[PDB]
Amino acid sequence: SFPLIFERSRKGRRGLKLVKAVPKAEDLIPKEHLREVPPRLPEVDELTLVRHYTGLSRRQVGVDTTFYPLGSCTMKYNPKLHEEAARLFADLHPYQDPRTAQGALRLMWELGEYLKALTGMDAITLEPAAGAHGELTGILIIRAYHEDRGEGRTRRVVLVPDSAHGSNPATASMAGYQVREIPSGPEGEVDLEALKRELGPHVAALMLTNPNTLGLFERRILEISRLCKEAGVQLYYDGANLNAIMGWARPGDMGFDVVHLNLHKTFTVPHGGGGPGSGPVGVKAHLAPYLPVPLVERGEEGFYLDFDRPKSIGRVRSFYGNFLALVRAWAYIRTLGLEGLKKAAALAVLNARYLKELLKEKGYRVPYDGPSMHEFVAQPPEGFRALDLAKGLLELGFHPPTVYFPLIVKEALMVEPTETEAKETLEAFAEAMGALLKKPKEWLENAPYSTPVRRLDELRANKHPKLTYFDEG
Amino acid sequence: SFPLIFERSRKGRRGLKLVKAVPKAEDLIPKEHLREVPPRLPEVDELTLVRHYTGLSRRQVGVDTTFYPLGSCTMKYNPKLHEEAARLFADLHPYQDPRTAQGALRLMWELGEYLKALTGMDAITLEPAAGAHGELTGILIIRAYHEDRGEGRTRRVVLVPDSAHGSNPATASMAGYQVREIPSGPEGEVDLEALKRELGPHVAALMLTNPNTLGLFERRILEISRLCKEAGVQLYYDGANLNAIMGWARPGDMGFDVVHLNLHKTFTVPHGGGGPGSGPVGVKAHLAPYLPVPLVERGEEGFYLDFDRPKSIGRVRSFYGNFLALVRAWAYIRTLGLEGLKKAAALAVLNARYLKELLKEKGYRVPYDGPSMHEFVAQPPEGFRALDLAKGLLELGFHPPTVYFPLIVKEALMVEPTETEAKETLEAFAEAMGALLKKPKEWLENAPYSTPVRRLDELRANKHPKLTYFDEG
Amino acid sequence: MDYTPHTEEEIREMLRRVGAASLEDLFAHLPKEILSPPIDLPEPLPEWKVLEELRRLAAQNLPAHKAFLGGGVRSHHVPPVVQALAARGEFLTAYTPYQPEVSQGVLQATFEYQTMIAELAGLEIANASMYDGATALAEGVLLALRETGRMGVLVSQGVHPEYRAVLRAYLEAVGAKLLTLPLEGGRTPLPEVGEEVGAVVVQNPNFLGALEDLGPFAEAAHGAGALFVAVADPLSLGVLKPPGAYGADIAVGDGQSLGLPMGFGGPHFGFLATKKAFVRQLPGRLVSETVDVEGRRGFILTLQAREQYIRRAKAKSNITTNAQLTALMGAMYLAALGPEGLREVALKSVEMAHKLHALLLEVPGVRPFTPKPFFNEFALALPKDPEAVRRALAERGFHGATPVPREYGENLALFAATELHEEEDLLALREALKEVL
Amino acid sequence: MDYTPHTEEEIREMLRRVGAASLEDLFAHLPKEILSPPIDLPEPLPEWKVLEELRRLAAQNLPAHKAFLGGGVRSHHVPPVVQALAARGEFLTAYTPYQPEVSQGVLQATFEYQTMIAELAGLEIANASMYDGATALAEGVLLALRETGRMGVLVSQGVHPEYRAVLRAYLEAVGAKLLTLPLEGGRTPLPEVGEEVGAVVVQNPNFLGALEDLGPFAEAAHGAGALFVAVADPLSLGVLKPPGAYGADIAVGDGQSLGLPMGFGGPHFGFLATKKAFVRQLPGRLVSETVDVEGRRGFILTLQAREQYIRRAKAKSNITTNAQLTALMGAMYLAALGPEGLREVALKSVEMAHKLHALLLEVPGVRPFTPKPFFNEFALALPKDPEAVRRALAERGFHGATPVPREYGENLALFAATELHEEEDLLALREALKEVL
Ligand SMILES: *Cc1c(COP(=O)(O)O)cnc(C)c1O
Ligand SMILES: *Cc1c(COP(=O)(O)O)cnc(C)c1O
Repeated sequence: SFPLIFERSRKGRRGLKLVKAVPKAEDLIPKEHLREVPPRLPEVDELTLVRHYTGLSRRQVGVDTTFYPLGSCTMKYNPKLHEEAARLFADLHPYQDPRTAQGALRLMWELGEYLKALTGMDAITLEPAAGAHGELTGILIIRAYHEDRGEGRTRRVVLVPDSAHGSNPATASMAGYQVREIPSGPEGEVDLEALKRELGPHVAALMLTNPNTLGLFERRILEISRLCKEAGVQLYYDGANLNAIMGWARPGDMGFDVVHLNLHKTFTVPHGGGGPGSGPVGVKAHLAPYLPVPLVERGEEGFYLDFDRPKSIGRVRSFYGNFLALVRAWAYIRTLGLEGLKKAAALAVLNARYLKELLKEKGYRVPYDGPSMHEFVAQPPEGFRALDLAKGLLELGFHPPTVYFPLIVKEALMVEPTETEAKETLEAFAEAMGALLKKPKEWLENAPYSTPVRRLDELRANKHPKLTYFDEG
Repeated sequence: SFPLIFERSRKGRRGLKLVKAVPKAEDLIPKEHLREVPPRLPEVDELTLVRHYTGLSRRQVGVDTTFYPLGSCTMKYNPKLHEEAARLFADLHPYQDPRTAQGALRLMWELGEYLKALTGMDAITLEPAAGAHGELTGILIIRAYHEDRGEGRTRRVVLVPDSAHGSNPATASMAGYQVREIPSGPEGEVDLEALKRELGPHVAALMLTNPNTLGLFERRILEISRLCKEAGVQLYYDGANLNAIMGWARPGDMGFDVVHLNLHKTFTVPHGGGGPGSGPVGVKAHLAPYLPVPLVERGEEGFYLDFDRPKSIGRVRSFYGNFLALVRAWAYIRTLGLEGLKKAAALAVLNARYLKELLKEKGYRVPYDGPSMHEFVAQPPEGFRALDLAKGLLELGFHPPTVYFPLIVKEALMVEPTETEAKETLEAFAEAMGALLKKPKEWLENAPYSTPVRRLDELRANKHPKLTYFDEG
Repeated sequence: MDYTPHTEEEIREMLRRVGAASLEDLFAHLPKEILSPPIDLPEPLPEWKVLEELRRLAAQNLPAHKAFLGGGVRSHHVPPVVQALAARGEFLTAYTPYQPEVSQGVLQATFEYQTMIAELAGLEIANASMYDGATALAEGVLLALRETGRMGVLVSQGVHPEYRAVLRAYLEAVGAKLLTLPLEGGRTPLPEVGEEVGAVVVQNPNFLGALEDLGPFAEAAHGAGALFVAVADPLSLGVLKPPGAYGADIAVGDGQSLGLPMGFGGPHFGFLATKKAFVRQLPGRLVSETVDVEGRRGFILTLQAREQYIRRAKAKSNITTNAQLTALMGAMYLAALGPEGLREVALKSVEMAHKLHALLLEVPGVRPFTPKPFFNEFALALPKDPEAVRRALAERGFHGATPVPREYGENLALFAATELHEEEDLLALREALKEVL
Repeated sequence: MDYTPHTEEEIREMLRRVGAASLEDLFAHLPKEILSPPIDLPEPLPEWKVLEELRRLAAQNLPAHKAFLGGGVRSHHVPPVVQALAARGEFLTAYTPYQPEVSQGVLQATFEYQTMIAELAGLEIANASMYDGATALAEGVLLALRETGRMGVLVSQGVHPEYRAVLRAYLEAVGAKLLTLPLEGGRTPLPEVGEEVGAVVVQNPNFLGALEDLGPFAEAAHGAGALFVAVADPLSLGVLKPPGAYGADIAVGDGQSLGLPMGFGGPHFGFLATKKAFVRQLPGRLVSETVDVEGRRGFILTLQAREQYIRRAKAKSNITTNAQLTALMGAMYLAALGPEGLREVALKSVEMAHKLHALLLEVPGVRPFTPKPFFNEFALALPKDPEAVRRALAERGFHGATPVPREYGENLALFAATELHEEEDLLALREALKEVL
């Protein structure tokens, strides 16, 4: 059991006291503008605050405490070094004179250069706040491109594979595009025939991850690029799976026109329980003019924010991007270097293939198992549902991988161990996976048991939702 | 179960890599001086290190997570603000040019003045590393004082109350003195009659806490001082219980000649699982010439470390004191000021006196219950063992108070809530103490049950001690 | 240097087990033409060196602590207690809470955050967070348009220009239409709302720091069947009547003012509060209280049909990763201060801003612009170009004079003050400004 | 400001419950003459203002990061990963682990610390920590005198002068006798040890940085029935043969060199290692592995008859609070680097020290003093007063030239180099020194 911060409150109790002499409200603000009924915020002392949040953290797990083999999430170690790096730039105002923020602007420029070098892009924006935001940015960029070509009314469809992340099609709608889903081949890769059947002057772009969500590299990516090019279709790169090929291959060299990256995935920016993140967007020269403003450019006087771009799609969020996250990513790249990143990608892939071998040995199945990259998708043997096994792992002290995604594999177990996890950890995980298969159905269907809370009434939460402590409305 | 860091090790595995180009030992150190067999230190990667210690912290409790009513420990809230305060002075070298460390020296001088203000002392050293270290420092000062007056051969005994903390008599020994314990009276205060029978030219000093370890103020302290002074006996103040009276009364005005303070108790310096701490020692002018060196003084140049003290007892530890702990205490005092410290002392006393009433209503006895100050000593009703109630508390999610101390009370429950604990917390604790008296004998004796580990085998640890992972020798 | 644990012997065994001849062999199936790309990156550096380089970059900047710059971000006190708690490894490194049984820490914290935001806005519900204030506004408006089924939008020019720019991008993408209502005398005049308008947007305090009377705007909107979206700084809600009390349907804003480090613009978080009756159109994650099999209170993500995993193309938004950690920092700030604590901080920044305005009125050639009453920010007409003034101020070691775009008027500059400013700081800034002018 | 949670209504109720009329009435039983003392303290300040003042104080100092100062404390890299782990509230705010069931985190961490220190020292056991190196030495010598039942001590002048001063203070207190062995050519000549000697003390590397040949010292001590006590910097033990390897009975030292912030002298921690055979005389806390009621592995404080609570007047030492947290930081560092990582750090520091030694020797008038072989510190004979040189160097932005007391010789100054020093740093120092001289 654990109390809510609101239950810990006590009428009139004070916490932080940041003001010595409090002014009278009516001497500063006209009455009709003053709040009459105070907001019902907690009223607790600092000790209570500390115990509350420290207590909550103890009812929580993270990479720092547990192996998180979440496919499509790259739950790699988040170096403490980076938190120290970030605090070094905490006191900077986005509107302060740029001549006094050259250190910050330089870091942004350099990061942009490193990311372009790793993706093979010609220009880049570090502004988008997350991968999905990068998606919207790139799709709007592609849209501005077509409209600038007089094909604005004909290019109305966006193609995405059946194994795409939900954000892809959701983005098309946000961009005002219609979306068509192309089926994957028998090997889990793009079905060229189905693709050539969908390609036409009505297609604005094709969104792909490479490796794809099955952890497989699209071996015919160059052909796919060729087909898209002749049809005038822009090839969008969902860079969520970049961890698998960092330093070994670049999307730009594959023919991709626009790409987005997830610093909070591939580049160690902490997941923070959902966010925040950073979704830089790189593009080939022909799409550069449509990039959102501002861009960080290097001039002879120094670094500066460039707003002079007539064909820009405009702004996608305030200021210039999640700078502190950018600091983290810069530190990561400057620590590892090219050789460090390559070794990271190789070991991320090695851990994935190794763990795949261990699970198949335990009885797990892999419907699409060509050479696995940074991740793979397994299925439990017939009779077991991913859901229950996930709950069983929770009971055993492990965290389950991603489940029920991609959508093209029933009882999908999307496993991504990343490169920072050790061999013995992969083996311990595989052992737990194997042991759960020897557990009676009922034990599995009622797990977890020892966790701070057991399975929750999801029906109630959806039928009679209580969204706040005061549940108003 | 939780693995030892040594069990997490893997041969050849690396963690931090702080050296780019590693030189060859042979080129810098002669072979005969080179270590042949590497120390068996753990070999773990950084993610493993993080999971190890994060995991260990989760198998631990502290003021940040739990109410710690430890008598004689003052487990008050340690403001996070202070950790940021200390970080600001991390990169200072004790031997750097003092002209470049005026900020650190000013802080030291100021804290010394504040502590002298609160204690009524004339000169002070911030050098001692902890309360007990301060005790030795103070007793050595008293010895230097007597020797300087030519009574070093005759002044050979140190008097301490039967309720004194073990460090007191232990200190007398480290200082070459004999120790004689004096019995307390029927109300738990000093027995003036037994004191007079002990006072004489053979007595070097009398060591007392005030309030005493029963949490009772020594109402006849002025007469005690008169008697000591009359016999030439120096009055030493064990300041561990200063939290009870800071801002309200000063040991200097009570007649004490020397005092030591515990910054890690009274002034919020974190307990750190045992240490480190800080034990400043203040003295009246007549004893000032024997203070250890160096002392922080302010000259016309600026602040400086003064080593010119011909009668100094010398040095009791390296450098000048636990500076970072001093920074924290300075921050504390500058935040609260006199009114804040007085309020703190009053509410620490109110919390103790209030909680005492709650406990007595649950059936707990208080053998010496005059007006309670910052703590009180209770004993369970007949038939119950403090030890068992303590373990029972653990099972209930609480932490027990200090047990089996002071030594003059059987099954002693030495409770000190401090001022930072809330009314409702005191009441929940009392409710738990009450509920435990209703639990069956077998339940209490076999508690705890849900903690990471249940009662440990102390006999085994003492009969067959395993002091290291390697258990060599 | 790197973070992989693998020893050479472990790599050999693993390669052998997966049938790979070497690490490079793991990539042998990729088209030969894309292998061995010419990537140029600086040589790896040990952690202490990486830190040295960071400090060198930081040493190049002039810290903005106690800056008088405004425009949506201000130098407020960042409480160490809040940062200490948010630095706990469990909060910092956890992923989105999809396995509730082991994520109650984050789940409950988010539920508490939702409650505090709702209360602050005077509304009923709020999502788990948006990227920032600007995107929150865009999502809030799109929500209003889906709810009313209309495509027209009226937005006061008093709304931060960057917010309006982001709003336009999201709007035109979906084919909606936006009309801007120019400010008059620093405030926005009550517009006539047509039945084609689905949302009316106004910010309070507005971009120039002016307090706006939201009441009539909400009525005007409702009179036409349109929803009223209010953009409001969260800290100001500690003392100003919240949009909820004015009849607002949706409230959005950026959380930087809730003790968050400025971080040169990011990251921070955005909040979106509305009526429970509009929950169906609400984008982002939402936490609900529930119970487990044994009857224990629990929290869990709910109504996920509004999100991308389940709804994909028809999801209310494509938002996946949000701004959870920073949103939690905001919640911790609100909890640490409480209702009266927040009110004091807000009032104090207003007091100092007003004192600064009074002092600045004595500077030769300086004229007031933002009309009274204003909050903790205000704009002045300067006798020299604002960008030129900010630069000169910087040369003297002061951060002030946030240039206001000409669409609002000529030579305008914003000035702000917070609870960490004292009289002596205001005087020092004024002398610096007099020297510059 | 303050941290008490009490509201006025709660105070009122509590006072009624304890029968007090007011807060001051709680002290009414105290003698009237000591009440209302005249205490002068500055007025209270909010946390942001307290921080502002701290900032102002720190701004007055010239940071010592990358300093070339030596003498027991050096500027080594403080790994953020260690500081992040040691910042966890559970480690930071716990008290001595007397209730083991809920203190297994600190208990096990301490057991691991004891293990790492013993290993590093080449010995069998170690206590939970001493205050610092100096007092660890004092306690270590006293252990040897108690164990041997003798009162004589021989200490090399090569032992840090402050360590010897502290040793003398502790020794004379119990009536022990101390004889100092003067350094010859920078090293300690082998002494003749009488049967009245219970302890022979030598430091390696010594105060001047010279490596000492410990073997014969141990043998000379054992031949007379005395015990050999070695003072050794922990980091050096990563590459140098440990005192335990030479036959040392006791090893002590300061843990600052294990990634701990210099903090202007404290706090750090001291370690005390010895033979399991001498455990009965060991002062301080000692953790032992054991098992719980069901057979689960656990850790607990043991052999407490050596401590003050149980033994009081006859305790081995009066030590209570120790240096647990910083000792744990030391353990974390040792764990983070491992045997090879620690060896590399030690080697790099030696390499840079030697590189620096050669460079400074090129400055006209500069002559060597510490003979080869030396470690990561060395003393030079300068043409100018060391204190004067230290100041001139500081005025130029460099921290170096630690003045060496005349008991060692005239115009001597110590220099040190660490793993965070690069060629460019050494050259910059030489150029500055060239200027001052
Ligand atoms: C994580 C993910 C995204 C979305 O990125 P966010 O940063 O979460 O918005 C998109 N596509 C794939 C394949 C992903 O795994
Ligand atoms: C805590 C305590 C001490 C010793 O202080 P340390 O800082 O632990 O050395 C001495 N006397 C009393 C009464 C104490 O409570």
